[PDB]
Amino acid sequence: SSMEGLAGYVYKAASEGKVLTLAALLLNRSESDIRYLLGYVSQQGGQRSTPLIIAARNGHAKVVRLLLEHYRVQTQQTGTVRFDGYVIDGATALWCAAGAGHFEVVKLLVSHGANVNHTTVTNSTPLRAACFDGRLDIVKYLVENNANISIANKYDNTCLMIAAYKGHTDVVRYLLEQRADPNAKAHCGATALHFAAEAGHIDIVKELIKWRAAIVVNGHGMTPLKVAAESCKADVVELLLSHADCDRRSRIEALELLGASFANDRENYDIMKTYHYLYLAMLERFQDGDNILEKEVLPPIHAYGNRTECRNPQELEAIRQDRDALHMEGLIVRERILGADNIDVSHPIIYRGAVYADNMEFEQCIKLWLHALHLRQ
Amino acid sequence: DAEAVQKFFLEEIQLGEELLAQGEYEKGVDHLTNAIAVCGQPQQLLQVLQQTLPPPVFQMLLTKLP
Amino acid sequence: TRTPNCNCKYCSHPVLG
Ligand SMILES: [Zn+2]
Ligand SMILES: [Zn+2]
Repeated sequence: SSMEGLAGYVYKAASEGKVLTLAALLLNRSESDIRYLLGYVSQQGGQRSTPLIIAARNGHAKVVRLLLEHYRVQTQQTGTVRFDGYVIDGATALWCAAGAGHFEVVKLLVSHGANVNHTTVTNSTPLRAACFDGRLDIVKYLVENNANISIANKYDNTCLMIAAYKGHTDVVRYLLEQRADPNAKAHCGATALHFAAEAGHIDIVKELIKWRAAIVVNGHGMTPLKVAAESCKADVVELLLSHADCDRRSRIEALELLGASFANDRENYDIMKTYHYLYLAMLERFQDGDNILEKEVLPPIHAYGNRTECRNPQELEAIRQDRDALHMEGLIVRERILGADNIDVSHPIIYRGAVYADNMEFEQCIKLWLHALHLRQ
Repeated sequence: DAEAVQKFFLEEIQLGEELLAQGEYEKGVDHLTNAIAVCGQPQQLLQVLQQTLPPPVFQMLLTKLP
Repeated sequence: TRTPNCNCKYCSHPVLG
């Protein structure tokens, strides 16, 4: 029908910003025709969008003002959008505005009575989109107009967690001030502290510790200290060790994991730190000859050269200068501390294999890749 | 002819839009008047233009009323 | 290339969401 093409014209006008031609196309219509043309879900570029939500997405605030003031377009009409590569089903205009960072459109929608806590199919509130993008102005304006900071999403991810993972320190501080629970756990038991420790954002860790966050072990069996050690975040490891009264086994575990992770991380490769942390943990294992904290080593792994992990300071000093042995020791310690739990520990193995292949030592590369594949099954 | 009238109204509004955006305010006001005169009742049209336009171009447009 | 709905490195979600 020609009304469908006219709805296409209206959608193009709203999606580009032309307020005058939009009012021209919407002029002297009937409320029936108004509702039809403004509720017609289109489909341009893998996005199913009604004129209001495409306008709010593209940040054309005067268009949204026309729609909200001269007409009364339904404020909770939903569609499907695309942010970079992600597809988002069940999004409202306010959510798209809060995500794309159009503070003017956010205010226009909130003032005219939009559901501030409307959720996505992934159960994402617009407050969570704002915390993702880091727009503290939008976060503040939403919270002021009674947006619920507690609403988690599909996988029980809060606004605090996504704010801590992305690094928006000021938004994290604001949320913590607004009585946001720092000990909120995700579906797997991970807190915002785990996410902040992985990314290395140390200021977020400082703020979370200031608000008395708790070091909980997630379902993967990892303290935030273990998360920081595994990710070669030495600053976070030192901070968490200083604040928490970690027992000697946890501290030695963290030191050994941090040292081992420095041996096969492409970004943080540092053999001297590897040996330093491994040797420090060994020394503290042998601090008291009458109370030696022995290490329950795993059986020899053929791909790692059938080598057994060093069990005393002499065995570790023996490989102080053997760079290859230190690589293999890092892999062994990573597998001993993490392999039991449900963790994909295969990536540094593949990296060490790739380096050995770059140096044309094909046999060891193939051994390492075979072991990684055997671990995956 | 109703087809020609509707297409002319839309055309003049688009021409307005672009000319106003470029900076040629007077020719845009001319095309806006071309559209308004062929409008059955530009009541809400003038009311919208009251907000979606700077004051001076609105004064020029109202001086272009007849 | 991780899921945006869960910021846990140790989960195993099907990318996408
Ligand atoms: Zn997890
Ligand atoms: Zn998860």
